[PDB]
Amino acid sequence: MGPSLDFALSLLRRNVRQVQTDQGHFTMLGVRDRLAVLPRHSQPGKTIWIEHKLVNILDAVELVDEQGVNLELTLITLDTNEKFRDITKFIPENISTASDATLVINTEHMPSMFVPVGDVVQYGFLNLSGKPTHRTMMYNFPTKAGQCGGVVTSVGKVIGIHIGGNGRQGFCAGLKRSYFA
Ligand SMILES: *[C@@H](CC(=O)OCC)[C@H](C[C@@H]1CCNC1=O)NC(=O)[C@@H](CC(=O)[C@@H](NC(=O)c1cc(C)on1)C(C)C)Cc1ccc(F)cc1
Repeated sequence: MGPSLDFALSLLRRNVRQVQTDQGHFTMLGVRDRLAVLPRHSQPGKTIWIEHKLVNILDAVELVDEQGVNLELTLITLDTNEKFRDITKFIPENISTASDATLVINTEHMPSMFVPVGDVVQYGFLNLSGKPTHRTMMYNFPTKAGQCGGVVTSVGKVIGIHIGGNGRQGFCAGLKRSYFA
């Protein structure tokens, strides 16, 4: 098996988890220690269902930029037994585009699912169901409901978290390493 498949399957084993909130099914990315990230609209509460058990949430942070604009990412500290494998080194230091990225999804409904979104380009502002959002990127792929939280990856780099689409295109919140320092 080659390196790209190996890397994505290793994410799925160690960092990319099937979850459920009151809003439904999402992919969760565990980044390090007991810190994970989810799309803001998943609206995690005091507890979250992770794979096979209810986990308590000790803290949630909704990220906004200096202008007070939604970034569509919530950082959760979990009451988990184990630390996540630390993947902050794979998250670029600034929001980065990519070529021929793969969207990796892991939900009870869409388990271990690989979506060939293709090139990922700068997009910036995005009106997400009436919510103004910054620091997004775009792929010309018809992504669908249930894919939010999906991890946008390319060549060993973890660069986005899927957050929406319009039936022709998909958008992610961009990831940068400072979010998890
Ligand atoms: C993932 C969450 C989900 O499944 O919720 C159940 C509806 C989902 C992925 C997209 C659905 C269709 N295609 C997808 O890939 N995300 C959402 O539903 C968010 C909202 C959207 O994606 C909306 N799209 C846009 O607003 C938009 C704008 C442009 C230029 O292109 N698309 C559509 C449903 C209209 C959920 C969300 C996020 C943030 C919010 F504040 C509210 C809702």
